[PDB]
Amino acid sequence: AESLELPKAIQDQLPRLQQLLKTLEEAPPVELQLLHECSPSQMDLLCAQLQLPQLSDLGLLRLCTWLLALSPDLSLSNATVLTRSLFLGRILSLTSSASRLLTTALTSFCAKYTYPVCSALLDPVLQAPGTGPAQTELLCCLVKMESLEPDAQVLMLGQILELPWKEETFLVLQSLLERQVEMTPEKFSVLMEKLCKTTSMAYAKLMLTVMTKYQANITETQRLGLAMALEPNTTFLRKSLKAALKHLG
Amino acid sequence: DSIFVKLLKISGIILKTGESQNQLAVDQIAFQKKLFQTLRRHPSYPKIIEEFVSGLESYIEDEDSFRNCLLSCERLQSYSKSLIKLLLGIDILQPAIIKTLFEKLPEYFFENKNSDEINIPRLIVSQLKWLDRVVDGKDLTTKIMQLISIAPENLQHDIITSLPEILGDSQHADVGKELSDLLIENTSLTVPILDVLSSLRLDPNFLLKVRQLVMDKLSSIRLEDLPVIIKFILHSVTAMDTLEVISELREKLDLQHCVSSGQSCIILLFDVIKSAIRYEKTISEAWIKAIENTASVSEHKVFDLVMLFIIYSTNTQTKKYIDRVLRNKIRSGCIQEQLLQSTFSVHYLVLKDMCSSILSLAQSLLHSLDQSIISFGSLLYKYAFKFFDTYCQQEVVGALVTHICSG
Amino acid sequence: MAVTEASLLRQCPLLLPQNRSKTVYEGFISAQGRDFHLRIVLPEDLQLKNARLLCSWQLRTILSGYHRIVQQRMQHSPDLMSFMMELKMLLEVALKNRQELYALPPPPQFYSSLIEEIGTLGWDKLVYADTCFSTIKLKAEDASGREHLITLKLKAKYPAESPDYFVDFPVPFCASWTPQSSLISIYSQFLAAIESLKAFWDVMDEIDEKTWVLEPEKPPRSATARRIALGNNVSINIEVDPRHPTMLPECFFLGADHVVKPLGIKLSRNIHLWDPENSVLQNLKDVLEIDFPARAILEKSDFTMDCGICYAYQLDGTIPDQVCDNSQCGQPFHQICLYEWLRGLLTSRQSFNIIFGECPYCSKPITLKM
Amino acid sequence: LLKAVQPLLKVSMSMRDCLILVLRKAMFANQLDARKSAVAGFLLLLKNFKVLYNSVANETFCLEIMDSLRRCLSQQADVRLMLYEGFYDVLRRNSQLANSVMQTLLSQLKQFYEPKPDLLPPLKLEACILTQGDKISLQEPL
Ligand SMILES: [Zn+2]
Ligand SMILES: [Zn+2]
Repeated sequence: AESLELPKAIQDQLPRLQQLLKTLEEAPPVELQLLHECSPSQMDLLCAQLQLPQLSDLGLLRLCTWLLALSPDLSLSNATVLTRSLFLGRILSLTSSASRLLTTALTSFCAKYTYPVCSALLDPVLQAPGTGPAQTELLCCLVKMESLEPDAQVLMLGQILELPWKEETFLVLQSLLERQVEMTPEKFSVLMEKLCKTTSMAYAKLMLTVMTKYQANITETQRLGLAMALEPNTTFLRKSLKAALKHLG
Repeated sequence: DSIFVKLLKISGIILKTGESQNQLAVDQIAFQKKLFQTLRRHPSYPKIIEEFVSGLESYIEDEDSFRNCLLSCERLQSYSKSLIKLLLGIDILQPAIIKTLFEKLPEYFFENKNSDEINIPRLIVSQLKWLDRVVDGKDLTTKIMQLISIAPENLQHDIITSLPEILGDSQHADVGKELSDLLIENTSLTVPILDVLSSLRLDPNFLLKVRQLVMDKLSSIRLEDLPVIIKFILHSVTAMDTLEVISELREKLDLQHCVSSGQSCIILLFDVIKSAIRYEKTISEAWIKAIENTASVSEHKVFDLVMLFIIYSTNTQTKKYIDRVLRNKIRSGCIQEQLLQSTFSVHYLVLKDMCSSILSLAQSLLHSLDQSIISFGSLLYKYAFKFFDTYCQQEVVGALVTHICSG
Repeated sequence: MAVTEASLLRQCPLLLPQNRSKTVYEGFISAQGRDFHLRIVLPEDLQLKNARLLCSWQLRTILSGYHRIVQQRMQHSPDLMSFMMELKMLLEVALKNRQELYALPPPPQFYSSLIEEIGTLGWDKLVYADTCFSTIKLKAEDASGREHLITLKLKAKYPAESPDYFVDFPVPFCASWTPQSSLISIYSQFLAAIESLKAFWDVMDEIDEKTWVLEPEKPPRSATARRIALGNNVSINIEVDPRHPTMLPECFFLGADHVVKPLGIKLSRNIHLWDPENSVLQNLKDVLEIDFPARAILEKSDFTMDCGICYAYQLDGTIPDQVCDNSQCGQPFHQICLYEWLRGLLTSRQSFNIIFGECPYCSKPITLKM
Repeated sequence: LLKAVQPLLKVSMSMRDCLILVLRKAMFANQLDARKSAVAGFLLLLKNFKVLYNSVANETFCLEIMDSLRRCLSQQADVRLMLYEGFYDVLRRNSQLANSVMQTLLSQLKQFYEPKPDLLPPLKLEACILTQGDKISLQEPL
C-alpha cells in the first residue's frame, strides 16, 4: 500500500530465504548477510513477507542462533523490528508460561542484543492489558539473567521508569533490584516519587527492598513520602516497614 | 518493670540479658500452668494479654535479647527447650504471638551469618514446629500463605520444605489447593512443592490435576530440574493412568529443544528413566504400546528409537515384540534413515554402553527379506563401526564376516 | 520526543545546529561519559544519501574498522535520529571490545583508605604491591604455619566494587562482597575458608614429609590427589576429602598383578580396622601392615623404575605403572608405549577395553586395561 | 538390607548424608511402613555410629533425631515397641546421650505412672488402650 520497494536483490533472494526458513523447521549462509542492505522499514515489510510470527518455537531458536552468529552487528532499528515480528505475537498470545525454547532463545537474543531486544519487548507487553503472570515471570527471568550486564540493568531500569506502574511493574522491579543495581540520585528520586503512590503487597516487597538496600541512597524527605505511603494497614509487614523506617532515621 | 517481665519473673524464669541462655527455676509445665492460672485469675483479664505482648515486642526490638528468647533455656536442677516454644504452648497468647512473629521477620531477608553463623529466619520457623496445640491453625495457614506468596526464593525453598513439621493432620486440603494455585503461576519451584505434596496428607484427584498442570508446564521448565520432575511423574503413575500420561509425555518430549548445554542433564534423565523401567516392568509394555499405536503418525520423533534400544538392552522377554514392531513400522515406511542419521549424530553417547544391543538387533534385521529392512540393518552396522570404539568396530567386522560366510 | 526539535535534544543534547537552516549541526556525542567532537553538514534537503561528516582524529582512529559501515548507514538510514542512535550503539560496542584502554583512580578515596586498610591487615601479611597499585598479594598462615598467598586486583575506586581475587586452594573460593567488607573482612573470609580445610593440610604435610611421595611433585595446596611409592615398582594413589580428610580417601594401586594382588587382599580385611582418629599414614601402616620406603631412595636412578619400551621415567608425566606378572622380568612399562607395541602384534587380542599379549622382554602373558 | 549395607556406611560419608535426607522425607510420608522403616534406619544409624564437620553439629543433629523420635513416640504402639527394642543397643554403643534417652523414657513413664502411695492402682491402664467407634487397640506398650 505504501509502495515500499524492498531492494531488488532481496526480492530475488526472497525464495532462497523462504526455503531456508522452511528448512530450519527440521551454520549461517550469506542469505542472512543480505539483511545489511535494508533500511529498517524494508526489514519491517520483509518480516511480514517471510511469516516470522508463523514460525515454530524450534525454528525461532535455530534462527536466533544464526542471527547471534552474524558478523557485523545488526542495526538498532532493524533488530528491534525483527524482535517484534519474532516474539511479540507469541508473547502477547501466552495464556500460560513460555516454553523453555522461547525462554532460552529470548535470553540469548537479549544477552547479545539486550537493549534493542527489551526496548522492543518490555514497554508494549506491560502497556498491554491482561498482562498475565506468565509474561511477568519471563521478564523476571530476563532481569535474573546472569548475562544481563550491569549497564544493561541500568538501561532496563531507565526504560522501566517512564511507564504506568502497576502490580506487574513492581513484581518485575523487585527481581530487577535484587541485583543491587546502581542508581543515580535523579533516578532514585523518580523511583521514590512513583513509589509514594498503593495497598499492593508486592509493592510492599518493593518498598521494603529499597528501604533495606538503598538506605545508602535514602534521605529524610524520601523517608517522609515513604511514611505517607506506609501509613496504610491494607499493607502487610507494617511493623517490619516501621522498623526499617526507624532504622533509616 | 514491664507487666511482661514481672509476670515471667514471678512465674520462675531468669530473664538473662541475651548473651547466655536464660535459666529456669521450675519444670516447663510448672512455669506454663503457673503463668497461665496467674493471668487467668488476674483482673484486667482480656487486656493483660495485649499489655503482655506489647511489652514482649518492646523487649525483642533488641537483637540479642530476642535471639536468646528464641534460643533454648538452661536448667538449674540438663538442656531444655526455648522460651518462645514454652510461650506458644499457651493458646490464649498464640494467635497474638503468631501475628507478632511474622510482621518483623521481613527485616531478616538480607541479614546473613553475622556472628555465630546461624540464620535467623530458619531459626524463627524452627520455633513453629511440632506444635502440640494450634488454636490458630487455619489463620496460621493463611498467614504463611501470604508469606509464601511473597517470600524470596531461598527462604521460600526452606519454609516450604519445613511445612510438614509445622502443620498437623486436618487442614491440608486448602493448603495443597493454594499450592497448586501457586504452581500454575510459578514453575521454578515445583520440586520442593512436589516433595512437600508427597509428604502431606492428600487426596490423589488433586495430584492428577497437578500432574496434568505440569505436563502442560513441561516444555516451559528449565533444563536441570526436568529429570527430577519426570522422576516425580513416574513415581506418581499407577497401573491404569499410565498409558495416557505416557502418551502426553511421548507427545511433549522433543529432545531437539534441549540445547555443556544439554548433555549432562539428558544423560541423567536417561539414567532416571533407565532406573524407572528397571525397577518396574509395565512402564515398558505401556511405552511400547504407545509408540506402537502411534501408527498414523508419520511425524515420529527421535525419542522413540532411543527408548526402543534401551528397552531392548534391558528386560528381554519382549525382544521378539520389539523386533516385530520395528519390522512393521519399517515396512510401513514410518521409520526411515535421516531419523537414524540425526539419532546417532547426537544421542550416541547414550548408546555407547549398549552397542551390543544394536548388533544383536541388526543380526535379526539382515536375516529377513524386504530390502529396506536389510538397508536399515546395514546403516546400523555402519554407524556402530563409525562412532563407537575399537571393540565395537571389531565386533562389527566379525558379525559382517559371519553374515558373509554363512548368510 | 517523536519530533526531532525535542528528540534530537533528548538523544544528542550535545549535538546542535549552527546554520540558520538546520543543515549545519555541530557539537558532541556522548559515549560511556565521553563527549567526542563532531561536525555534520547535511545537504539543502534532509537526505542522508549525502551527509558530510567530519570528526576528531580521536574518533576516526576509534572507527578504523567501521568506515564502510558508516558509508552503508549514512545512505540506508531513514532519519538522522535512528542514524545517530545506531551510531552510539556502535560506539559503545567498539569501546566494549577495546576495553583494554581504561583505568584512572580517584586518589583521596583510594590512595588514602588503602594504606589504612593495609595497617589494619598488617604490613607483614603484605608480600607484594604493583607499580600500578593494580595488583596486591597477601599472606595467610595455616595454624601449622603453611603460607597460602592470594592475589587481588583493584579497580579505580576499590571498595565500591569487588576486587578480582585469585587464590591457590582447590575449592571455589566465595568472598561475600559488601562495600562494608574491607581487606580484613575478606582476610577473615580467607581464614574461614582455610580453617574449613585446615585438618586436611595436617595430613597432607605429614604425607609430604614421611613417605616416597611420587606425582604431585612439589604438591601445591590445591592438590587433593596424591601418589605414593611402596615396595618396588608398585605405587598407590589417593584422593582425599578436604572436609573429612581422616575419613577413608578413595585409592587404588598401580603395579603388578602379583604385588598389587595381596595388597588389596590385606586392605579388604583391615579397612574395617580403619580408625579415623589417628593420622592417615599411621592408619595405613597397620591397614596395609607395612612400612613405606620413607624417601628410602627417593629420586635416585638404579634403572629399576624405567619403562623398558621408551626407557624413560615420567613419559608426559606418565609413570611406569604397567608391569609383568613374572618374578624373572618385573619389567615395568608405561601405558602408551605398551599399548602401541601390543597394537600391531598379531597375537594381541582385544576384549572390551583390554589388550592381551606377550611381555616384550620375557614373552609371558601380560594384560593391559585402558 | 540396611543391616547388610552397614559397612559401606561405616567407611563412607556422602552415602550416610543422602540416606539421612531420605529417612527425613520418609518419616512424614503418608504410608505407615515409611515411618516404621525410617525409624528403624535412624535406630541402626545412631546405634552403629558415634559420629553421623564439627562433632557438635553431629551431637545436636543426633539430638534433633532423638527429638523427632520423642515425638514419633506419640504414634501407635508398634512404633514405640520398635524404639524400645533398639534403645538398649543404642546405649550399649553410645552412652553419651543416656540423659536425653532416660529423660524421654521417664517422661513417657510418668505419663502412665501415678506418684502417690496408698493408691492401689499405681498406673493408668485405660490410658494405654484407645477405642474410636468400639474398635479397640493398645497404645504405648508399658
Ligand atoms: Zn614409556
Ligand atoms: Zn615380562
